[PDB]
Amino acid sequence: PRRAPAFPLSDIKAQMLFANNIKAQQASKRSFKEGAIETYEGLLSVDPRFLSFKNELSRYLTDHFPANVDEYGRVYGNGVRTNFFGMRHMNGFPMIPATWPLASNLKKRADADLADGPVSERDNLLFRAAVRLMFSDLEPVPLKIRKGSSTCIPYFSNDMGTKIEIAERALEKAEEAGNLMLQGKFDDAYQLHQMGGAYYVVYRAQSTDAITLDPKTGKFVSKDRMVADFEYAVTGGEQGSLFAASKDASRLKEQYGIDVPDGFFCERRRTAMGGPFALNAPIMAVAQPVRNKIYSKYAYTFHHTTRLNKEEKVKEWSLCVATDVSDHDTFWPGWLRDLICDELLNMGYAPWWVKLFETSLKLPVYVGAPAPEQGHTLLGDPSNPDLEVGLSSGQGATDLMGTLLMSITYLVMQLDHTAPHLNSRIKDMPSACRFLDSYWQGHEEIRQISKSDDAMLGWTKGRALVGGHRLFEMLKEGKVNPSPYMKISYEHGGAFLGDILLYDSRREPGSAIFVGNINSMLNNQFSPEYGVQSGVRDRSKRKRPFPGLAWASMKDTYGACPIYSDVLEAIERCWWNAFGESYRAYREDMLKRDTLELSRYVASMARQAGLAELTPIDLEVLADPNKLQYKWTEADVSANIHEVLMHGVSVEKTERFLRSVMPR
RNA sequence: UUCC
Ligand SMILES: [Mn+2]
Repeated sequence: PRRAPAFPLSDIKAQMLFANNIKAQQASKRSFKEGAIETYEGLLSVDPRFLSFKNELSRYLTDHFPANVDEYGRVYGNGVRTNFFGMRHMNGFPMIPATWPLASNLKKRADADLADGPVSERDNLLFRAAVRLMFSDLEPVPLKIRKGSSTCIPYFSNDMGTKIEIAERALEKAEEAGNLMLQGKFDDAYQLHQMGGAYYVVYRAQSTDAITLDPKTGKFVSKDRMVADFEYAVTGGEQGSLFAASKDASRLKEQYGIDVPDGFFCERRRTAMGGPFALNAPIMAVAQPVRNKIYSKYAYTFHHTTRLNKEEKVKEWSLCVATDVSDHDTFWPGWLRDLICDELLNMGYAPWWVKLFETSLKLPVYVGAPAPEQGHTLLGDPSNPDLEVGLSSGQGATDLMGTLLMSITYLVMQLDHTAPHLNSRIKDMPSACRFLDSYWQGHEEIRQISKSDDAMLGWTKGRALVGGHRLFEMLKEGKVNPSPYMKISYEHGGAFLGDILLYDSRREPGSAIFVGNINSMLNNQFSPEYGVQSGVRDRSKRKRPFPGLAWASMKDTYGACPIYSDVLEAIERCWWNAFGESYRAYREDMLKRDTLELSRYVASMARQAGLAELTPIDLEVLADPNKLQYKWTEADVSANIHEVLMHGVSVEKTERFLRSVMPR
């Protein structure tokens, strides 16, 4: 099935991905890098006291608060769903090697027995109906850009003025670029408007990953994470190998003189892709309007904010099934990309824009440094984009693509195994749309709340209910995949967007409640994904702008966890043993300092006004903007706070751009 | 050195 072409950095095709400026050239050549992260100001993730603290705390919490998850994966009791050993990693030091991204996932999908297209006409109509409902009556809005984010290929600029210019120029020339692409002139579109080229692969830390303690040996065991070497990646797995990366941290002593306590490992690394900003801008200009529509009109299934917001919906259900999707981005099907583009064309979307969109989901990928002495290789030929990597994380609409795929996948699963009586309602496009429109508003006996690969499927009283229980049972048995599209299972310890669904003795949705995940509090406070970047003067540009603020939203976010008090007390006690200081006081000081620093960034904030006007969401986002990438959306954040993190392109320019893209 |  054809190996993907690959080119070394020295090749003109790779050289053309990096502009003649220092940042771009440095990004092209960056070698493998690792080191302790500055967990908080003046504290390294490998500080001996900190590791001693994590050692004591993880053992104590695991011992005293064993997971409470029943045979159907519902959590109850203490609200704990697994041991607390995930904190045992040397943050900043990755597993070796990281994976080479798969150039084609067609074989991966076929081998997993997943379909290479909609299986029935019903399904084809539902996927297309999703497109019609999602992309139809959009309202223009300013294109918002994350401060400090890189434009990646080819400029690698982090300057907001430059990013605004690139974005406006891109909206002005998107049409011309898309038409060149329609003509097969990809190099021309790339050379003239920087729309094309490749995604830039950056490996990110998943700071906590499963670790177990072998009762027999008393030794800890880290979860094996399988990685593909270059041969496997360019042949879609036909050749080369898939093997377990090494999370062994012993090497750190040998290599860096760092003491490694027993049971501490290197971090799981995941591939992330930064998109060529000039190509992403015209896509983002449409994506935001789409999010605004689905979060308003279809808020029921798509707009998720608080634990109570989720709770009110699930309470009305007779059955709630917490699903899990295996490796969603890598399994994402290219045929859905093509189905979507086709339907947008049928709807009247500008062909040149659809071509830009199609091309962003077929782009080559430049691999930086998966390990020492490896990398700096372009996979795929930019002159004719034809990769099938699945869903690229830096594509301007990745959340929407995952949501569209999965929402319909779950609905089909409900139709197939529980509601055949609803099939007659889906006869053509008009009826598919009316049915989906009703289903997405929570008006049918089968329902769902979802976001990309996380979801909870519900059944109210009715004919589908009995089928709902059979499906749940099938998932429990876990021998047969309920979907022809993705690998679906039930989540062990059902949760939705960070909140655990805590059931009581009845094990029914009506008497269940959503509570924060105490383990995530621990992940966030003691295993951040990034250091504090104390040398980046502009805090709004940091991955963690105001870490101290999270202390002020902690109670609101995690207060409902059954063992909240116990954990804060165990932390205080262990921190005392390790540092001879009070953790609470340490955090109160950090809270105070960051609160004062925040006023410097918020114009509508007195030169020392407190956090009075800010919401718990505002605070969590200021401490971790990444939660805006997977948990919340712009509309969930106070306006004066959103401005701290983002800057926008004029509404006049995006308005004129959208007008040329949309049908009506 | 990415994407609500
Ligand atoms: Mn879940």
